[PDB]
Amino acid sequence: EYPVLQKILIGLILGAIVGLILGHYGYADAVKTYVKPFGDLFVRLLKMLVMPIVFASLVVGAASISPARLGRVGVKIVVYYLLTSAFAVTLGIIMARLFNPGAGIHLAVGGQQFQPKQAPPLVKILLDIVPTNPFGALANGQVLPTIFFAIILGIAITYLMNSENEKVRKSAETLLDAINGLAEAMYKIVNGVMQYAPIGVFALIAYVMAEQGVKVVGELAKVTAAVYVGLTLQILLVYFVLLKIYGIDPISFIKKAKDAMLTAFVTRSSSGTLPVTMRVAKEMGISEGIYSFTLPLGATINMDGTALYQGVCTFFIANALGSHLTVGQQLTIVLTAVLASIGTAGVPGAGAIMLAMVLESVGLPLTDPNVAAAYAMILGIDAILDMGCTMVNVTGDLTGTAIVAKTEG
Amino acid sequence: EYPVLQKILIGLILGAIVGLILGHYGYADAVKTYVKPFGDLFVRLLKMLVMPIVFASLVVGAASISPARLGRVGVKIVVYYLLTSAFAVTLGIIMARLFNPGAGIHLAVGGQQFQPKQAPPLVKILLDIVPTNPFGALANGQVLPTIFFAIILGIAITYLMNSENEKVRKSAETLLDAINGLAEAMYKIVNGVMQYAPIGVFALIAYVMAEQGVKVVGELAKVTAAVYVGLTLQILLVYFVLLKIYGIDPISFIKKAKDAMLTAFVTRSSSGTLPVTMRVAKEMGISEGIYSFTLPLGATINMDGTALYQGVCTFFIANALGSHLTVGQQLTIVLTAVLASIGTAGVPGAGAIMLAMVLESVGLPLTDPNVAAAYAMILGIDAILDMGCTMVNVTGDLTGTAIVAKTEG
Amino acid sequence: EYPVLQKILIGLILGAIVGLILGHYGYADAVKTYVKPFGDLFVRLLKMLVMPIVFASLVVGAASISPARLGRVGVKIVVYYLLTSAFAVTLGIIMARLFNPGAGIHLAVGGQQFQPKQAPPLVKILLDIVPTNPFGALANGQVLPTIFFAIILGIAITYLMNSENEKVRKSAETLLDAINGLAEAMYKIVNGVMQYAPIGVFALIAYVMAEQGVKVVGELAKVTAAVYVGLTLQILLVYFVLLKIYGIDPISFIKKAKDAMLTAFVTRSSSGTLPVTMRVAKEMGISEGIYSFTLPLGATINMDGTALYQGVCTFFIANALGSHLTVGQQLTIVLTAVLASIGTAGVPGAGAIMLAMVLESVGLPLTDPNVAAAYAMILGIDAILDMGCTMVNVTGDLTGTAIVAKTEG
Ligand SMILES: N[C@@H](CSCc1ccccc1)C(=O)O
Ligand SMILES: N[C@@H](CSCc1ccccc1)C(=O)O
Ligand SMILES: N[C@@H](CSCc1ccccc1)C(=O)O
Ligand code: NA
Ligand code: NA
Ligand code: NA
Repeated sequence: EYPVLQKILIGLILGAIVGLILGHYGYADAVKTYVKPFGDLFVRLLKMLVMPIVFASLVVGAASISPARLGRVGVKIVVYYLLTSAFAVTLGIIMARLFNPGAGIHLAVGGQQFQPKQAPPLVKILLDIVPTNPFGALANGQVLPTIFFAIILGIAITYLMNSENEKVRKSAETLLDAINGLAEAMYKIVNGVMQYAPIGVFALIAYVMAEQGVKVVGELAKVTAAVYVGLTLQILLVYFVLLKIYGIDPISFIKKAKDAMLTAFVTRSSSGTLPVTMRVAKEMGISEGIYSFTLPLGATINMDGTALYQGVCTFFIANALGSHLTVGQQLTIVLTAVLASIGTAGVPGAGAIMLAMVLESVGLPLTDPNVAAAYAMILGIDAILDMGCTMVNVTGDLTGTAIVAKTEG
Repeated sequence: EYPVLQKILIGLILGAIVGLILGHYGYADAVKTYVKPFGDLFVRLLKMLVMPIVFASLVVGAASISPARLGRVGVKIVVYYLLTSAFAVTLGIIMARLFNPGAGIHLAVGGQQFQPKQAPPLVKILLDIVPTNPFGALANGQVLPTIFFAIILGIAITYLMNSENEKVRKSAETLLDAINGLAEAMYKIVNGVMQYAPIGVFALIAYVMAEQGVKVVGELAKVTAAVYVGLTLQILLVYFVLLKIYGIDPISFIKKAKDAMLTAFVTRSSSGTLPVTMRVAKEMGISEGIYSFTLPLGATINMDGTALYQGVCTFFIANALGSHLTVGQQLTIVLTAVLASIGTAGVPGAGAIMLAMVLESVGLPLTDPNVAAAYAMILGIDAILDMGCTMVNVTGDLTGTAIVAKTEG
Repeated sequence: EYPVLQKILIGLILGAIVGLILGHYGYADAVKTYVKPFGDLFVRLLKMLVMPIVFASLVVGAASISPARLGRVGVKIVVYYLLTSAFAVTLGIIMARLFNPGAGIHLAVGGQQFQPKQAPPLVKILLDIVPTNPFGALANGQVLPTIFFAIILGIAITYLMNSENEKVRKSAETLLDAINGLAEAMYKIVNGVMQYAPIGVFALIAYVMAEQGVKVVGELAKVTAAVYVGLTLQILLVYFVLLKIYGIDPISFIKKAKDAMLTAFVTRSSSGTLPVTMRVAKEMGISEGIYSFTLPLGATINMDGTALYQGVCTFFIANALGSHLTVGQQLTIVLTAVLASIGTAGVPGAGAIMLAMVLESVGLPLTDPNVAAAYAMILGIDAILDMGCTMVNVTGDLTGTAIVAKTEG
């Protein structure tokens, strides 16, 4: 059987070459059916775990840690997430100034038309974290509402345990252990699903490179390069540096987190790969009281690779119109991109409405057929970028978790 | 830190004055945002508990009590609920004959138009208590279906325990304890949410008295007086008298239930305040077998304060047209106001579709522009009335719970 | 109190004669209200159990059995289900050639019109078995997705138990027992609901006989005869013969499965009676490892009696038009009848969309006003056919579950 680490990489390199070739020879649709369904199963199976593994592991990751200690972990990780997202958009702007994406290109106007979905009022996202029905939250996604109830129950159960009454102490344990039993069961399934990863990894990027890899060449190549080299440069300058400054090996970090990074790459789903993102943190050594809180929160808020795309997409649309953004305007993109990660938060369709308000704040509405036709070209290679963006998105989740685990013991 | 009981009453009085004054100066919209956001947080936090706390505490509240003893409690609490709801509408009419709401007022017709929602066939309400999917019921509200499944599981789990097999006895106990563990954990969160109450109590009635307290003067003053003095008169005549007649202290009842009475007043939700209503019952001394059944059922059926509003609203609309109701018609309001509590039961939009069939069964349809304009004015102070009605609504819920617990031991 | 087996049979016979007579004297509607509601309660009480009993007992059925053993069970019971479904459509045709349903009958055209609902692509049925949200699946029917997560959790919990750490071993046990606690409790409730069976059985076929029993005479009689004599001839030739050949007493098999046969008959719902169909398997001796997996799957795929209806329905329609089907065509009905069982699988409205695609494949589309007018007559006795078809539908579910358990220990 062997790997694990290597067998995944075989299907990733084999799938890309069998993707690019089979798709360039006309048969892109022959890859949509037949090939992709296998990759979907892998995505589904990993999603299958995302709800129980988050809920069960955080209820025990709150009995684990002191309530004041969990509040400190939260204050640090949120500060980490905001600054790392601010660096990605700053690096995205500066990468889109090294590479010119669509500098001498006048776009054909009148293609696909887009409508920007309304951003829900900031108050009603912050309030909607507190779930009216904890069962409800669980029953249908709702990652952030489930987080709130797991911690609240986890703090209550830790209180209920060390009560003087021992008839109530047995109730508090049996519940806690069973919930840990579910958690433990999920991590055990992760490994099982991970054995299927090579086939899914093969099929997923066999589809992406076939259906979208043919369109990579051209003026769209200068976009993909400015995104990828930007993603490459952020790992080596903002992660590898922050890991070193906090006394943890960068080389040993990528080795252990390679499972949670490749799945994130091929799946393009931050929460989708969250069981693997969590299992990698447990084998890293981090205590449940930290990673069962930080990683699911980071799956929603720490969109590092996305903000790096949102910098080089704002500049792509700008150059295609022939309007170059001034010194004071480049900082105003940085502001709203970070505030878009909170202005969306729990709300579904983030990566689309998040960019809608980013393009709007600098003065480039998505409703304008001039902008909409140019943004349509970006979408023609969106899954090529999404792979890289999602990989960097969860790298920062794990990098922050490890740094908060270091500022602990 | 102190109170609890006093600190909440600080936010209540200070919120009412800062509400009435800030709203009268035009800035009712400035209270709608900023201030109210902190009131909702409190409501959502309470409602967060309502589902697990109702399910978990009723499973162990059926493990507690004998299967014939629980059905006896049922037959007693139901006969209590119907007579107190019948006393509320009888008092609502008699207060609406002492006070005259809109006796010399001809209304401006053509304002807001209303359409009454259809009341589901009685058969398909009664049958709908037996839920088809217990996880379904839990997952989305459904207080009454959850009651049925909890008692059916609680009676089975109690049968399962004292079986001759000590492999199946351990199974029954682990489940019963873990469920109790959830229940005991929820009551523990109740106390924590209760610490935030003074900020919520403040913000909720600071909003209501700002946005709706300015319109309390006028002919609408005679309605609010006939509602409130009716509510005060029902507490002192129907609750206090029934508390005395069954041998339990009236004053000490108010002292221990004031927490579940103030939250009911500011939230204006019967189920919304059910975690506090239950916690006040356990601290009172009532067995889990009774209050885990009666209080959630009372949060649905026993709408005492509401039937008292439904009494003086039927009379407000009748006076605003000039049509005075007869000696044979006043009894027909009493009938359908009570049979409206069952004709809605589980169905959402109760307090509105209930009044719809009440007004219709005396000869005043809500479709008629003449009636519709007059009801529109009543809606102008609907929250002001909702505060008082909900308070009495949960009071009757507690009062019944105590009387049945006395006819026990 | 007595029966159980007899008191059901008292209501079944009594309900038939009181139905047929009460219906033939006009008052069919008077049976629809009044009488049916009681029979619906019975159906609802059973369906109440179907979700917990399926999940909870299957997790402790995957902990019961070896992971390879279960795969073998699956591979056998699936091959069983296919060969029995194929026999029923073969027997349907062979009974529909013995009886001539609608041979000399020309239909009046222009009546009810039918549109056939689309069959979901086979890929997105198979893939939709792996549930994205386990809580979701539970929360809203989803028998098959639940089956998959229940076996995956049961294999994970069994691995987790005999792990070399005794802090993780207690976690896996407490959960497994609590889940079993739930399973056990459900089986207990099944006994309680079964005490209400005579009232339900009586009311349910009191309705069906009154509102459809009168229309059984005429050319529609020859249809009901060819179906029922078909159903009888399939039990006495493919079950009794397939039981005998596997060393299991047929007469004693019917004795023990009678309670899960007479509920299936009056409910008309395969999943509806699954709590009884499971308890009857438990009392039969069969290991939870097998029946908690084979019976829920059988309630979905193994629709023997149905495919015996689809046999004599594809012939009633063909006879009413005058077009007679050739030797090779009769086989093409058989093929797509069996394939339709997987073509629908999880999807609701199966028994309809299944038939729709069965008719289309031989050359008689349901859209055709000729066909539609003839099929509108068959529907006139569709509950009278459904009763018998549902019986043979679960009889084949147990028969298979017995044969598989015989190929074991
Ligand atoms: N599914 C992504 C969300 S953001 C990725 C992205 C990149 C480029 C364009 C659009 C969206 C994730 O889970 O990270
Ligand atoms: N929220 C209320 C429902 S009934 C109160 C009421 C008062 C005035 C007008 C309409 C309705 C409760 O939970 O009691
Ligand atoms: N309720 C059935 C579905 S198939 C029975 C049937 C017979 C004749 C016509 C249509 C349908 C069951 O669950 O077995
Ligand atoms: Na992320
Ligand atoms: Na109430
Ligand atoms: Na079946």
